[PDB]
Order: sequence, then structure tokens, then C-alpha cells
Amino acid sequence: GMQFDRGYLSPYFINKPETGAVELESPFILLADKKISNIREMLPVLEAVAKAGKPLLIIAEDVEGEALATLVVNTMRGIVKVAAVKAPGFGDRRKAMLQDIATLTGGTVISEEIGMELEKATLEDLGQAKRVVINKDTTTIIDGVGEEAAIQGRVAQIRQQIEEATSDYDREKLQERVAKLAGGV
Repeated sequence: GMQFDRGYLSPYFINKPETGAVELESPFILLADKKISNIREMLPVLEAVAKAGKPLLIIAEDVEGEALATLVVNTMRGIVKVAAVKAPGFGDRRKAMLQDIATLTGGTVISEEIGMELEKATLEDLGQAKRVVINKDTTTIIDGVGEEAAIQGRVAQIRQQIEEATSDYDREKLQERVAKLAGGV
């Protein structure tokens, strides 16, 4: 599917040691273009996911401080079913890629801004995929539920950008995102 080069934020999220990876079945996926550090802002999504009876993959600018520690401790205790990874890239590119994953998984990118706040996120905002595999260096989203028309539509967007691209570096980056999306299907 779609693989990006960001691995688990803690090896203690691992649940398939034989391969030193985290494997989540039919998980929901929080796409957040912000740094999460307080578990409080995560409660609405955590309660939603526990209600639907499925694990949660968090892909954010970062998950640190008390939020990371509380998620790890509670994952080790079997009280929460989650794994957290850093979103790929930085700055505007990070946002663009989070949106790629959102399109692929039928989710929406939470990022504070205006009507995109985390505490107000709903199950609908979360993405979904058949499986997710996470190891020290990478994250692989398998069979995202995003509509193919939506995925191809975004690929079309990215390709038009390549056209406008006026630098090998940028052209290089955009083509990289296409490969991960078009191949993600």
C-alpha cells in the first residue's frame, strides 16, 4: 500500500516482536498536523475509537510529553489500543502528505486552524485501513478505505503541480508523493 519513512515513536507500542513491529487490524487513523502533548485533547477520539471497537494509529507532527507517556503506559497495560508515529516531512510538505494519507484513508486532517480542532474530531474525521504495520523506520498503510475517485483525483492534483514545477527538487518530491498514493490505492 502506502509506506512512509517514519517509524514508531516508542518501541513499547510494538505488538509483533518477532518482526519488531506494530500490527493493527482495521484501525482508525488520526491525521493531525499539530503536536499532541496532553492526553486530554485526545479523549474524544480515544472514546470514539474504543466505542467502535478498533485500534488507533496516530500520525501527527509529533506526540510527546504526557500524551506519549500516557499512551505508552496504557498500551503496555492493555487499557488502550494505539500506536503513534511522526507525520512524514516538514512544514507545508508535511501538511500536503498528511492530506495525501487523509485522501487515501477517507479521513480529514486535524490542525487546529479553525474548524479542524482535535478535541472536536469525530470518527468520521479519522481515516481507516484494513491494516497498518509499523516498525522502527517505517509505517505502511494497507488498503485504505478512501474512494478510488478521491485518490485518483488527488493524484491528478499532484500531477498538475509537477507540470508547474520549476525545479528538479520539487518535481522530485511531488513525483514521490504520486508513487506512494497511486501505489497505495
